[PDB]
Amino acid sequence: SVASFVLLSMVGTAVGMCVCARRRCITPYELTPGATVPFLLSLLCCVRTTKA
Amino acid sequence: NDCIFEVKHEGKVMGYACLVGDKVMKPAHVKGTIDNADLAKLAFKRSSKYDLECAQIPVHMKSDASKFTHEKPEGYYNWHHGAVQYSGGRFTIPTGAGKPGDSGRPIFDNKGRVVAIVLGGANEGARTALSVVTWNKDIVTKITPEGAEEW
Amino acid sequence: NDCIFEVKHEGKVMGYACLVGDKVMKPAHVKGTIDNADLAKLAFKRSSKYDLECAQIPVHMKSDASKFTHEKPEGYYNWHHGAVQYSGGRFTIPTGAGKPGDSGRPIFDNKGRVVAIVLGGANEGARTALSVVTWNKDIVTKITPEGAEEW
Repeated sequence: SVASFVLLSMVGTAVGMCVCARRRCITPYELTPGATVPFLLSLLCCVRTTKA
Repeated sequence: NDCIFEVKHEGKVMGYACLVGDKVMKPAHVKGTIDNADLAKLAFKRSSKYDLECAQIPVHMKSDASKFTHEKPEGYYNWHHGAVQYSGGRFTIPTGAGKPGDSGRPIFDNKGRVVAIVLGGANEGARTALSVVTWNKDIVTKITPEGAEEW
Repeated sequence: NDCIFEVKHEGKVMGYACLVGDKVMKPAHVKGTIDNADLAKLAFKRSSKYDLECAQIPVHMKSDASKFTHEKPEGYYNWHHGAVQYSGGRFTIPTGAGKPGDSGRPIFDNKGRVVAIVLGGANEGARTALSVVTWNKDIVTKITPEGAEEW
């Protein structure tokens, strides 16, 4: 059961790096004007993929 | 309103907070009440390393918008307390033209386009350099003379 | 104070020592101490085979510091003993306007922004040419023809 807990912690760290990467995806382009993902949402597809 | 927009909170004027296109900034050291109290019901995004909290302008300020640029000239620029000598990657004002409480004031150019936003200052005596955040063609960069303080 | 920032010890002037932008210079080819002792407490970095000296500036006087441009158009420039004829990639002057002990006269053009710092002289007669430090694409260089009489 604690091996189940440790793997649950491991995928919790996986969603942890996912959400830290998402906030760090927006840290270049929070609303920093120019308002453009030159290729980042097309390739990376981080979050809110409906911006031009 | 030449290009004039504000921020004030609980009996202390927190300087300015403006609109750049689709973006309403808030400098992250400013806390509290928006000058336009319909804007406080929108979710902000924190960038403590870049020192902002950004928000998406809705449609009802589309006629209320303002213009900016990405290019950078060299020289002198007007703002509300006076002039800024921007030389060598450094914005410099006369000493005392700023104060703590001048936070979130924009800088508009010799055309009217928003070129940077203030965050604080750093005194060099006869003038005072300016710690700011600008954009430089598809990114923001926090341009900061060291020893800065919250203005 | 045109651009007068000097190095002195015990009664003798050992040339100049200026704060240019980010830098306090000291000509390490000539011995001595500081002119004004408020910066005597600060650190210094010596060069061995190029013989300059550096210091990182405190901000409280940086408004008085000069500005640089690290490129070279031809013509005539300004310095402490008047004009200086810069042509052919080379700095020239008549004989006598610089004496041994004039180490560090800051060169600037017809609007006054710094381009070179003088070290020594040379001559085969009347036309003294000035061995200096130079910059190129914001990298330092040290330019000196052979047979230069050292200041």
